[PDB]
Amino acid sequence: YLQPRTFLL
Amino acid sequence: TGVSQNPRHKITKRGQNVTFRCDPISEHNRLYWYRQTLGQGPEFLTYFQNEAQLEKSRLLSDRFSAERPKGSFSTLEIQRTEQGDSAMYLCASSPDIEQYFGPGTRLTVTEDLKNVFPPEVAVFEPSEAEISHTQKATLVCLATGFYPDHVELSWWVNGKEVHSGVCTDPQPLKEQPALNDSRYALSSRLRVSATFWQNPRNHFRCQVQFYGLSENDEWTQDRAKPVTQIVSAEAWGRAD
Amino acid sequence: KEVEQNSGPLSVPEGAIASLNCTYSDRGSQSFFWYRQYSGKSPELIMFIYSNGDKEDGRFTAQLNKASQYVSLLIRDSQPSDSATYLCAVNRDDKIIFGKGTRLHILPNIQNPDPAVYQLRDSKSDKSVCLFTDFDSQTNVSQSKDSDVYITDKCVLDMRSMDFKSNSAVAWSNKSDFACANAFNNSIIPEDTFFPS
Amino acid sequence: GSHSMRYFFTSVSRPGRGEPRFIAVGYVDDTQFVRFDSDAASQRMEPRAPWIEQEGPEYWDGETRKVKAHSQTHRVDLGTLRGYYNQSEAGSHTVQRMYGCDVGSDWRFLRGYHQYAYDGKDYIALKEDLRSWTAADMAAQTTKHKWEAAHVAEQLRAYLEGTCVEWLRRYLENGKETLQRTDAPKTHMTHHAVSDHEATLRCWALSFYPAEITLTWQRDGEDQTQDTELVETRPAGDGTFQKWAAVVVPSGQEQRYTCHVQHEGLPKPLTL
Amino acid sequence: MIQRTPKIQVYSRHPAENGKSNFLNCYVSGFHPSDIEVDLLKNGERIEKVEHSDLSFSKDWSFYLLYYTEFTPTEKDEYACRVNHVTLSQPKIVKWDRDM
Repeated sequence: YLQPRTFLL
Repeated sequence: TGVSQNPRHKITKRGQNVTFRCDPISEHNRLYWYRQTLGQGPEFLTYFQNEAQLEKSRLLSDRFSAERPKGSFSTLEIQRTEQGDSAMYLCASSPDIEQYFGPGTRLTVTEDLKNVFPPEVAVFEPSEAEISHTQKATLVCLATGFYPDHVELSWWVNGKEVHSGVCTDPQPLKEQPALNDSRYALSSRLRVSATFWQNPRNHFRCQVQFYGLSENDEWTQDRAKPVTQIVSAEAWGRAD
Repeated sequence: KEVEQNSGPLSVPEGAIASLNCTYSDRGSQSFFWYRQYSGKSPELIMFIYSNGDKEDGRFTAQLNKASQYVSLLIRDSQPSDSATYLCAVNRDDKIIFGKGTRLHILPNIQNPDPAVYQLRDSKSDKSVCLFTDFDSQTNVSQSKDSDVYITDKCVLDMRSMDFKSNSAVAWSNKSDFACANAFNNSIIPEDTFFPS
Repeated sequence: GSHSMRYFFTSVSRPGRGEPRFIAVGYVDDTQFVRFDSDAASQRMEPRAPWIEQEGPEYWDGETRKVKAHSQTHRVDLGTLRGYYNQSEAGSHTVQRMYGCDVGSDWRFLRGYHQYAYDGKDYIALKEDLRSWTAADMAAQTTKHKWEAAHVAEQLRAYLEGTCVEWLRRYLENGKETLQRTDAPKTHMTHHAVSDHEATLRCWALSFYPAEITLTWQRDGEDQTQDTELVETRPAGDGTFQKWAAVVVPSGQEQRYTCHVQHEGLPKPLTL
Repeated sequence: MIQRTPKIQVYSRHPAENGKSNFLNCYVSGFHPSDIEVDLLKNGERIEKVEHSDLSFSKDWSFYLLYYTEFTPTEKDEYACRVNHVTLSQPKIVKWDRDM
């Protein structure tokens, strides 16, 4: 189950 | 400093096209559009990451289309506006998830620009019975006959805007509820000491800012063009 | 609904504890916010919470329970500037989904009610208005069954008013067979209500 | 015994050949169960183990929606990192990412990980305490400061301590027969002679699972890590693993030497 | 930009038994960057029906892949793995020895 949030570098 | 939006208000004849603009915080890679109607939360419309539109609300019509060409400012456009489009159109930007909103664009879609009327403003002076009974004096202001329903009411006493004692209705009421074209009314109070009102040197002004037609708009009738304007009414103290 | 908030306008006395809660549908959410929106304005963030438990910040306490998918906000010592719509906001992927909002009304503690109905006449001199004022915070005003006479609700007060405060409502019509004695006869008003002759 | 869930992501810029390559792969322990490849026909997340196929449409639409978001975000990252290191658009560059959670025998959270590499070297990593970042260089500090300001760690920790643990547990129960098995190694030995003076012997460990194992050599008890040849553990292709170890010593005298296999499935350390 | 030359192992899924079908494996690992070329060869001619696992990487960030093909070993037939990678001056060929 992937992490639903993503964070830009 | 902040998210900016223009126009802040906008009246549009049903069938015409309208375009809002949103200037986000320059470092925010993520930009969002929401729609909000009275008594409800912001409804999600679309989402941009840099210049790419990543998501769109599954219910959004192909009359709505949003763009962010260079990953900076954004525009949202409605084609063939109908009455159900009237709402607050909110822009928001974010570095990651926390959202920062612009001040919105408030859109009104009406069948004819001849339904747009400014307010008539009247001040009513304190009752003498209230004076002798409580030693305080309540002035009432009544903005009536206006459309659409957004106006801003302030009180000015001897040239200075006052808040102490001021009590304005939160939302306007409809004068002809069994009609879609209904014009609105709005009330406010200013309460002072009986002694302060009994001084004829004292000047009380109720000021109502109305948001109406732009300068571009085509006026078709004999009456004055119902543009964005301020309407005031006043009273002076009475020693009696 | 993806985000559900407690229904109904909340009315809480100046100085009491107001309390708002919220549930969200998707267990995989990670970001949770409380936003405040004044009546004619835009949502403004007041706090976020990301871990289970309590977050305290001034007069505000947020609680988050991930196992039960529950978000709360407690305001102690409520100011009149706390009157606003409170929006619960939860992430769905990298966007925020808002609940419908809960309206909070902070009531002035009216310590010497004196409900009276005053007749005011215009300064220019159309209509004239009846002013119903000085009632306590547990009176509510209902509209006419007259379609020709209009009634505002329990006058909301400017949030920067001082020294002493009070509640009001006005009513107005245009025709000669209209008096203040029977203006609010479809609302229920204290027996002691002053009707000056 | 301990268990783990990990996701592995690779993003490769294709200078002058359009969109970058994105590969995403997910493991439970040593068994791959999902994959997404930007080059493949489907553009969905795809099953790679039998026990994940039972998940329904909402799970697959959701994992697909998220894998495309990871993709979009890594595409932006490749541009950002080029800008950070002022690299030209002529070169191909790789961002790699791994995150996931371990649990113990009780299936309770043991550790979490969340780390990035750029062009093979460490870029930024979540520390063991799940509250701070190790930034490798001055460019990675720019990311560290962005992520501290936005409280990325706390959100990450919730995923890794809750959601991740939770879904690993679900997988371990649905893949019970596959995932919670232990395959003892099929041992044997081979004997050859390169010459008359020195002959070679090879210890063999086959068909075992999980992949963890140790092959050591003893000369009446010592450890002969001289003249030793250990191959990396390797996949057989059927879910099991292989490994072998061989040392060359004087022919005729090879029972002073003995090979000790140690693996979880072997109750006591088999010696040969 | 670090570069890492691949390790390469050619081998069969099951003990090699002449006549009986099996799978020939080529395991390439420890390499960086990820562009790699891997062919299985039969008497020096590349086998077409080869498939590979999904690209992944190890703790040290180096990549690994598994290429594999269905094959029935014989005594005369020679099987090989051919790998090419930016770190190789020439393509590396590793022949299959059934005792390794």
